[PDB]
Amino acid sequence: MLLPKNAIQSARYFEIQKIPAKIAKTANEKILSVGVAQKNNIQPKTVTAQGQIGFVQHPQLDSSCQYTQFYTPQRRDIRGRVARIYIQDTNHMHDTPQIPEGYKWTLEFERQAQYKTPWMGWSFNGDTFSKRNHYFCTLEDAISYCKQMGFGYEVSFPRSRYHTRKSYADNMLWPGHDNAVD
Amino acid sequence: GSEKLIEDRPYLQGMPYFDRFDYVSMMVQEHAYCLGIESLLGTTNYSATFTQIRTMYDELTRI
Amino acid sequence: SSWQKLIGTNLRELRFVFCQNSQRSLGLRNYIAKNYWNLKNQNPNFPLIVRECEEADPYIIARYQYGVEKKAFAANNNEAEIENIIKTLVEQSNKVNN
Amino acid sequence: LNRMRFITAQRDRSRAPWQSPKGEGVFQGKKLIVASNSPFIDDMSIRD
Amino acid sequence: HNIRYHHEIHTSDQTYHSSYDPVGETTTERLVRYGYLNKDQVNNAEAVAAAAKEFQ
Amino acid sequence: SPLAAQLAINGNRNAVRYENQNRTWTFNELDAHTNAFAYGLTELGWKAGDKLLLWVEKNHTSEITTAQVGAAKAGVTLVPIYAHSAEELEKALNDTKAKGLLLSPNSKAGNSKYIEVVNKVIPELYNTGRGSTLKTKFANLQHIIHTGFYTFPGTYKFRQIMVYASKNFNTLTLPNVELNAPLFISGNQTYTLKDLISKTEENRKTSKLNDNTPVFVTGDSRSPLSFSLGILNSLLHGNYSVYTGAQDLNEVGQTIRFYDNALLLVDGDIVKATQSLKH
Amino acid sequence: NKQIEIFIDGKPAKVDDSYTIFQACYENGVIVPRFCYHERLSVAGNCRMCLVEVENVPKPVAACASQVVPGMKIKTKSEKTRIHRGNVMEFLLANHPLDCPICDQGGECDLQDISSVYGYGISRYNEYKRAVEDKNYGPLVATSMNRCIHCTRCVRFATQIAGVEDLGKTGRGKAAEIGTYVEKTFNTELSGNVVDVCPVGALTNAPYAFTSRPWELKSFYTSDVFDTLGSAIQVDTRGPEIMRVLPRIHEEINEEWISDKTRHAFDGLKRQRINSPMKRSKDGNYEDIFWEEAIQTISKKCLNTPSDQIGAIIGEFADIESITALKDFLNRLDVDNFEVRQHGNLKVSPDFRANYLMNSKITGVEDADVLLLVGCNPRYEAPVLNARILKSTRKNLKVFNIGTNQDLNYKNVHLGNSTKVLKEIADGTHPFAERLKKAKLPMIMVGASALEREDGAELYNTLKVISNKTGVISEEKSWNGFNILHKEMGRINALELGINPTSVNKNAKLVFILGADNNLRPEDIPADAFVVYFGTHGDEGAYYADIILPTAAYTEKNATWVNTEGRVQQGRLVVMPPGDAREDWQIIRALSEEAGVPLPYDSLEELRYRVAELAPHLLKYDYIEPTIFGKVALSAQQGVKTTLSPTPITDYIDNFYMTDAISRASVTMAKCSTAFNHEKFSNFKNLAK
Amino acid sequence: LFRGEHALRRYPTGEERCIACKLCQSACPARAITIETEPRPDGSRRTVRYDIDMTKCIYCGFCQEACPVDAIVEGPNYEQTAYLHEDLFYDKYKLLENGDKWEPQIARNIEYLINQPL
Amino acid sequence: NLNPYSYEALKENHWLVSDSSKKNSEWTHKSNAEQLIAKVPIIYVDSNIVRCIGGTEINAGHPQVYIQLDTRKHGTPQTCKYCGLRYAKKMD
Amino acid sequence: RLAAHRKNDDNSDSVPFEFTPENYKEIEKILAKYPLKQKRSAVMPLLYLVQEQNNNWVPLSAMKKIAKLLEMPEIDVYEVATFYT
Ligand code: SF4
Ligand code: SF4
Ligand code: SF4
Ligand code: SF4
Ligand code: FES
Ligand SMILES: [Zn+2]
Repeated sequence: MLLPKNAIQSARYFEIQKIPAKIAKTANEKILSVGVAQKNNIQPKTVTAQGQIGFVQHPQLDSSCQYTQFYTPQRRDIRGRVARIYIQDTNHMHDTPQIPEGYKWTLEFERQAQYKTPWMGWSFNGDTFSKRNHYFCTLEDAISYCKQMGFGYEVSFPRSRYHTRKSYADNMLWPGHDNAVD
Repeated sequence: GSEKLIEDRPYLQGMPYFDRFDYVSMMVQEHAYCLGIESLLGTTNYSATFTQIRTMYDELTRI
Repeated sequence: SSWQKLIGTNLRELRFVFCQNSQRSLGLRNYIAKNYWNLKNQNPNFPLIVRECEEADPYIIARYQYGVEKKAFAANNNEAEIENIIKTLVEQSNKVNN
Repeated sequence: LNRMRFITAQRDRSRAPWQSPKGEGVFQGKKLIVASNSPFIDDMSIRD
Repeated sequence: HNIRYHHEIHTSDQTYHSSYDPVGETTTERLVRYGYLNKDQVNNAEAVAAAAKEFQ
Repeated sequence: SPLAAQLAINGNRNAVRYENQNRTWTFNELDAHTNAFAYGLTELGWKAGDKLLLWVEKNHTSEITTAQVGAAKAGVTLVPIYAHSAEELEKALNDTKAKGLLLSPNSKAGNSKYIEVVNKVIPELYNTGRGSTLKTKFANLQHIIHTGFYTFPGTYKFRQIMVYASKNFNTLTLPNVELNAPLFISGNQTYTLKDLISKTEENRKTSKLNDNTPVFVTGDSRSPLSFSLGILNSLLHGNYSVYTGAQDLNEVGQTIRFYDNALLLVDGDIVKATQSLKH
Repeated sequence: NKQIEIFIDGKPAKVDDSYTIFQACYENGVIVPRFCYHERLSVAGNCRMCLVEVENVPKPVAACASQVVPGMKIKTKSEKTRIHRGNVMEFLLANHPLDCPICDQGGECDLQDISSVYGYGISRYNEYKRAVEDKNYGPLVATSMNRCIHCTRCVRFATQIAGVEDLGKTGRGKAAEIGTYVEKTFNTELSGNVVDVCPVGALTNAPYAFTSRPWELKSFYTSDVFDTLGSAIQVDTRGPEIMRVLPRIHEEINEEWISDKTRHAFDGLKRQRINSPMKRSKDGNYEDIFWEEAIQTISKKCLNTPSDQIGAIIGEFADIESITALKDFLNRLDVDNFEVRQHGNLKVSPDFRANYLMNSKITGVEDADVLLLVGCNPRYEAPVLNARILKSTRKNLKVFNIGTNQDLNYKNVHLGNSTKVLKEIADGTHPFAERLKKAKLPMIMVGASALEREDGAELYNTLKVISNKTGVISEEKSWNGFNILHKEMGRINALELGINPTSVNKNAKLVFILGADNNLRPEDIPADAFVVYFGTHGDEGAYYADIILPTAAYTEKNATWVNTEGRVQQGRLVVMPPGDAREDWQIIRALSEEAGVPLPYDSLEELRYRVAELAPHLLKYDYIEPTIFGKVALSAQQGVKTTLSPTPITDYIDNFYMTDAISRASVTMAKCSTAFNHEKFSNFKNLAK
Repeated sequence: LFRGEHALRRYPTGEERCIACKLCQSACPARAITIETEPRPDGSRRTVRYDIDMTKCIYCGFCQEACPVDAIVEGPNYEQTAYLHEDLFYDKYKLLENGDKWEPQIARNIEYLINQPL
Repeated sequence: NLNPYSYEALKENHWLVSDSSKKNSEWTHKSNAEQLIAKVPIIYVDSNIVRCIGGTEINAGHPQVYIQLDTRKHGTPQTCKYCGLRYAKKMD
Repeated sequence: RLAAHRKNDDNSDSVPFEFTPENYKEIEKILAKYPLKQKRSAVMPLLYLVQEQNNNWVPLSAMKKIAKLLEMPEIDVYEVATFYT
């Protein structure tokens, strides 16, 4: 269910699709107040699957982030991250996979640390989080998940292949008269 | 976290997890998991049924 | 005239950030269209940057020595008001730098 | 006792370091002149 | 040498679904819920009959 | 044009074979490439009588032949040189008053290479601006063309020089090919196009050379006799010329046994001689 | 005739009458197996895997090649279709070698994915299989021709996309081989895409060969920096190691193709890397130091050195954030010049995106009618753009050139190799002037290297007057054909922020080489100038620097890049920088704070707030902001010099595979230079085309 | 059929059987097998790293079941008791020497198992 | 004998840095199997196509692979891609 | 038999092949049969002429010359030559 029915509000709540305006609360953001205002002005007012301009939205740490479980005494780093939300189509190597891809939005966190421990040359990730990406049936669902868990989101929208006129008669098109073209 | 580990692995790679559920009865759990997979696939194990291997070894497991 | 000719030495950079299809940026956009080449010819070596976005607010940023920025709002300003704002920006250098 | 060779082999597969010059070198102005250590040879530079 | 019917053509994958409206729903209430009858346009025999015909 | 005979006859038969490059040019292809070279020189202000020093070394047979035939068409004087050191290159450049110098950058001028020798002789090439006319010590030195692969400041590539003019949008006009116009300066003597044609005819009649017989010119091709008996002979009477610059006699014998009756212009330190047909 | 109705598995569907059966099924979510039909190649019926059953027709019908007939009923799930697919799969797998373990296509193979779903399941071909000797195509294509299924995808791609003619079916029967009849290499600047278009392991990525498997890789969508087009790519990695690069579908940029440098120069990031700050002694010995010591030394030098003696160099791989940080830091020190090299500067003002960008976008060549290259070599500068231009020239595009006679795969007129033709066209006394006049859409593509010449400003003015007087920039048809194909993403990003490349510091005692490694001369830096180098690989900038500060590669930082048509693309962090390397903006922020002029960026969010203060359009990703001042910016002005030297206009790229530090520090690019440079070198054009 | 100690076999000519196809790595339920592959200079496809964590191994036989060339097997040796967790970290050296030591009995058992359907 | 990394050596050895000693492989690949298989000589087969299973029976070696001995150059040795054995035509 | 070029020295690129003057007059009639926009059609008659004048076998150099004459790809000429017995 990649595309919610835009003809009816039951697609998803309007509050979820809203992109809240940034409020300058840090000293640097107060210094860069005009930049914050201009980013609020230029950024898309809503996030929908039909959009065309990618955008990065900051992690809104407020009551919306109330429903997170990763703000652990031993883990104070997860609940500030910016995920990447995009539809990951099948790689160009193959076109008819056993399990087709591109029917879901991948939500991916960047790798915090990766290093080969030397005794056996074994790959170790310093952050057990972000090891495996999340998958959401709808961009609205992914955005709602980001809002609930207090994650910022860099949303990039899919680029699908254009429709083309295909016919076997194009393999035998008549070039034309020699005299006329000359 | 055996259930989560199974969910993070293919069907066959999570099959040995059922051996350690009831290590006293290590084949009945295998039978239950295989029956679940077959029901998902909508088939039956004709070879196992006709060779009587599953019933015999499940009764040995019960013993 | 004189203030236009003094842009090269009074300032270090002049940036005009506005929108293509908004009434807020109409005066600034018209002034830039009319008066860009006058200032550019009078100040061939002065940075006169023009940037436009879909919904950006009209700002004229005057950058003075030691990177001192003087962005000024220019929304719903007539070409006369745009010229007055620019003239003020090319007249604050003595006060701003000192 | 030969662990460092194995660790260097591990590291060199993804992040092999740049062997900086160690000692006196030829200076052409501000640039240190040291011959390239590429085993491959650009045959177009040595042809006819 | 017979490989055409190695894979099972018939499988036990049949699923059957039964949907029922609430038992306590009356005919007019169901007609109003489905939209064939208006909310306040009730207690009129002709309108009820028209809604029933359209629903049928 | 004197060189358009076989071009007008058929234009499809093979004219010259460059064995060391495995490149075969028909008469149409050769005419197109030589016209490209001539138009490229013409567009760069190369008037009649301008000097071009051929410092290319044996191997680049195709470039040498194209330069020779284009200079014949364009009308500029072509002077082969044998400079093996910076002093020799300086003396040749000063004496010849050359407008252009065509060289092979990677050839060995002893310990140093040709491009390094040119840079040492002309220090102004290192600091020459991109796309700007060079300010050299020499009075009339204006072009340094190299058949190399990399780009050196102050010098231009052979392909960059040539201009493959079209039949409609071309504006450059090529002057008529002149027999009396000097073409070669070898051994302190000047060879004209008519003189080269006369030498070609004399060597054809005195060495038992037919209209249809391959001629294998080995080693260097800058010699006036090599030019006369090679590409010039192909343009005149359609003889199939095969250039084997910097190839051993065994490989030459193989590529000759591929043919029936080959006139072997043997390479040597002295002006190239010739031998009997076939073996 | 406009919207017919068909039936797919008994389900009515409204489709267009120009659709094929395969297109109609795919538009409705019905997946039909295929091996030869490529969505961007000509339709062929080599395989028969797309055979489907249609009611009231006796033969199975190839869904990919057959148009939709109104009122037809297509039965994809029927047992007859199952039998057809099983028969075709059995015939495909009859002579296929049992090489799945030793074949790089395993785990991502269409043959396997279709035999597991649509095949019968078991084989009965108990006979000798055909064997074909493998061929040699070069260090990029690994050939196992016994695995081929004779689907002609490679031949069609070479003929129609790449434009080269070196593949085909030789012979007939079961002994037909799909490849070069003679022993030659496959060098077309797009040699890596035949691996993508080969459905089987017949053509595999030789540098990637045997390295990994698809199920053990994690893929990230990012943007290339090896070319100014910023082709969208998918980087597949296994832990800390980047394993491979693949194309991504982006019709606005590169369709679905990438060049070899994009695909095979990523391994240059795995060697010759800088992983620690270093200081150079008087004798030239390099010692590793801490970040604190290097920052303190650079801060001391910044504080004691006068502002007028402070310079900088902006490299190729300099992003929006890094350039913003450096510009603000140098502004806080009253430094207004960001270039120290007096030779090789771009003569384009940073005032207008119309001035310094490709105003017709990449799709312009498809839109335009006449294309005029001026010292531009799209075959090397942008092979995917070259393929797009070839596709356009097939239909109704005419290409002229006023530079070096290149070896483009299509036909192009050669107006000349010098600026004399440009001067004649500007005066209007040239035959091509009327050609531009009568053209519906003229377009001019001038290389950044061509505009970097000594008479760069004069050439720019000549091109502007040509565009204005002819119709290249026309408001009547709302067309802006003036396009400048840049050569450095760093230059594009620097122009996008308002940094004038002509601002050159003649005598600079403090030089910041921001990753610059090309066009660097020993005389461009004074012998008594303190140099800091924000580099990633040590090739030139390491040798030119007193202090070396390791930086993060384009795959090692969250960066904003500007595709030369003006696209704001967001390159993402795939793997963290090696060792203790830091991304450049963080280093600049730390240096600024230590120098007493702190910058107001605690994070990338605040840095992008600063960027929005500079240019808001840089915050709208994968988008081109329209420029309403195209004609105002590119208007001809009286009295501006247009004098042009008669020297030839040249193309800067000599070796395609080695153009940057990463490319020069790549083993695959070294093999490509060893293998293809001499085969692709010719002082004379390819007349036979 | 006894599943003892993981070991790497070789052809009777002495060439190692493993072709670095990573099927055992994919099929390992506990992900104890780590394989890194680089083509040999002669052109073959062989592992440069083949590590099995005997502390992460459940001794299930999926590696030998999934091996298409019968390279990785589980020999009968069960007296693999080690005094060091590092000693329990098997690598290609140890696996190859163990296969060289235990090839005869492994060959006999594998021959018998092959002859069952044959 | 020829220097590696050269055009001829790379073109001969599948664009790979050939090592004659093979002890470099003994280190990198942790096995002397390259030397052990270099000890094995070339097998000459009359037919144009040979079949290799790795041993004497099915399941005792590797899956069946068919090697084409009818090459562009007569009598060109062809290596098995599962095992290390080399095959060639009897005469040419 | 084999679909690829044998590595024979007698059939290498260095082997010479030029059409005889009678054949050059013969191809003019052959080219006139087919439209000027379709010179690709004459590949088979040109191969037949080559076989007539080259000891009943078509060499690789002859294939190169035929491809150059008809402005058609050498790979296409090879495909035409190999497809027919
Ligand atoms: S292409 Fe490779 S993975 Fe696919 S079926 Fe053939 S051998 Fe197996
Ligand atoms: S080599 Fe690959 S792409 Fe080419 S015909 Fe064969 S299967 Fe198709
Ligand atoms: S026996 Fe099972 S757990 Fe152990 S290495 Fe083999 S596949 Fe992995
Ligand atoms: S399954 Fe066998 S051949 Fe494949 S990688 Fe594992 S041990 Fe090697
Ligand atoms: S996909 Fe239609 S015939 Fe191949
Ligand atoms: Zn074998």
